[PDB]
Amino acid sequence: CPLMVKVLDAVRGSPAINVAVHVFRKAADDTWEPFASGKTSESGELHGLTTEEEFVEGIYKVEIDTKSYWKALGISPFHEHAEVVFTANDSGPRRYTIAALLSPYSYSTTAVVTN
Amino acid sequence: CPLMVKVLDAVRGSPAINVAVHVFRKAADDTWEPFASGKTSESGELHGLTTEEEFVEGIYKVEIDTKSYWKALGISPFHEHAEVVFTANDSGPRRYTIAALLSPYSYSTTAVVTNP
Amino acid sequence: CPLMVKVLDAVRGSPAINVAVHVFRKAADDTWEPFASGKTSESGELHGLTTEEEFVEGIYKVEIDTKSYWKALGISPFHEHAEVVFTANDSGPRRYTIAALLSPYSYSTTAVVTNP
Amino acid sequence: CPLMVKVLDAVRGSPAINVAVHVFRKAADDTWEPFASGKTSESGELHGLTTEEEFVEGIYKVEIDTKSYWKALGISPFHEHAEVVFTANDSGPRRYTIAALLSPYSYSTTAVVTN
Ligand SMILES: Oc1cccc(-c2nnc(-c3cc(Cl)c(O)c(Cl)c3)o2)c1
Ligand SMILES: Oc1cccc(-c2nnc(-c3cc(Cl)c(O)c(Cl)c3)o2)c1
Repeated sequence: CPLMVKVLDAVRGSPAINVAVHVFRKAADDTWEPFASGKTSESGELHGLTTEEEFVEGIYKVEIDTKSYWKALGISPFHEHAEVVFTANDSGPRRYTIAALLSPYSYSTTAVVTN
Repeated sequence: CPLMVKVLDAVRGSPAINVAVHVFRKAADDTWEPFASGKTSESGELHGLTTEEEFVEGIYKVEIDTKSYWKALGISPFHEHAEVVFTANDSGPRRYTIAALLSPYSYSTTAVVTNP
Repeated sequence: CPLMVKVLDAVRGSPAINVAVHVFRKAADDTWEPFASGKTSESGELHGLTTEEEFVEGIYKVEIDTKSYWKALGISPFHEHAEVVFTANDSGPRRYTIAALLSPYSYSTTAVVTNP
Repeated sequence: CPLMVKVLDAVRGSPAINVAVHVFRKAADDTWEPFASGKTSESGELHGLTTEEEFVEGIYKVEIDTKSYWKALGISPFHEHAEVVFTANDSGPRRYTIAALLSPYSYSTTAVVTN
């Protein structure tokens, strides 16, 4: 597992559970091709998206479906989704965690890249 | 006035100056049409992107070119850009400020929405 | 002018209005002496806390009364307050903006420091 | 372990390792009494601060020594420390994670409170 997504809820102080997450890889023609997807677990985490063999250098987009998450909690949100776009680089550490902290009108995101 | 972008640098403790920003609007065919663009000033603010007439209802994407910002400063950052995607003006005209706070491996973004 | 506090609400997408703020300065005996206080306006800003003369070098604590804010809105938040502690004016006078973005279980804070 | 502290580095995209963390409990006379302390691990985490028996309701302060952290990396920071002040409440979930994401002139903090 070289890619992991962690989502937190700043309103309830909890993991953000059952959030849909879609990962795309940028194609040669600049379009976004589907790469991996899933829903966050009870811990707010989504493991098992890809493998080392599949996760080659390139530009990836992680789309977190925040709007559906907030609406399922009965809350009106601002964003359609949260988007995290980055280059995977073999020169740096091998494990990427993309973390996001969600509020209705705001989000924060960070990358934790380790070996 | 109807749309304003403010960025800030969390490393320097300063406005993020000269940050390029591209705004897109989702067209009827579901592509992202270029809507407006500009650069942040010495105050980290970008005014004058659009007008009340042209800023109709729709789904908008504000792309803040964070990589270009950090690379112009000689720093190798993580993200390509920060993208802020939202429906606007669906209950009539509002004024939107999209703010972002940048670090090399992280960013925060918020919206301030006001009704004139 | 030398010290300004801006808060924002990440739930509402608005300025955080009527937020109480207490500033302290570390005294020679290492206690926190009251320095100034005030409330954010309808814009989420708090101006007029101090003067260039009185805002001397020192270690300052800006306490933003987030619990009182959320409880006045009928919400039970996690934190008591947000505390921002920093050395100021140690290389001569600067202008400081302390900003905070509030959620019930979280907050972000940043500083914008400028040299007049 | 009912209390855990996690610290991340937004400049390097990493755990914040070897950060000193002090926890205080508010006494009856409104002073802060030392409660627990330690240094974050290689994963940016500090476990083992307290036990269920010791961690009674009350107001706690977690002080994260961000200034020393940044200076040890050769970076000039703004804050003296980051401070997280909260009430432990038995009515809510039993496990508290206090997370902080550090930059030189900024920090973010959240609480993840679960059962
Ligand atoms: O709508 C406005 C207008 C002028 C200033 C600001 C602003 N100042 N600081 C922020 C700010 C602060 C933190 Cl701590 C954040 O995490 C984010 Cl996203 C924005 O936004 C926001
Ligand atoms: O409880 C955990 C366990 C593992 C990782 C995290 C975590 N990772 N990132 C954060 C995080 C991210 C952002 Cl954008 C934030 O503003 C904050 Cl305060 C924490 O928290 C939090």
